[PDB]
Amino acid sequence: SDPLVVAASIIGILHFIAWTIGHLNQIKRG
Amino acid sequence: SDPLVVAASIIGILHFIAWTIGHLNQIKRG
Amino acid sequence: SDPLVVAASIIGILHFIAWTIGHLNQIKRG
Amino acid sequence: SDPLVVAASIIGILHFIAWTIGHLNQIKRG
Repeated sequence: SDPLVVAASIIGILHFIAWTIGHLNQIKRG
Repeated sequence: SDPLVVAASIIGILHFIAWTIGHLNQIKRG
Repeated sequence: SDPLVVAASIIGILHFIAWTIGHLNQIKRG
Repeated sequence: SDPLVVAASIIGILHFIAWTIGHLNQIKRG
């Protein structure tokens, strides 16, 4: 009777996937 | 009872729209 | 008592002030 | 005890840990 807080959770794990991409900066050329 | 936990949710979405900006580096810095 | 959930919120506001720095990518690379 | 809400918190502390890495850009630039 309150999936509002849980629903938002999906957003937390989601950003993680993208976080991996940004890593590209820390490797090539440095 | 107060929307204390909910209010934080608004902060979660903000990350998504901004994340799109940082992507400019990954895709092409022009 | 259950300030466990609230505590997490405090950390959320923190990421915001720092996000400002990330802007550098844009402010530099058109 | 329905640690569903707590699990989400773990994601918050994670950001901070990685967040310092990204800092490498300003604190140094080869």
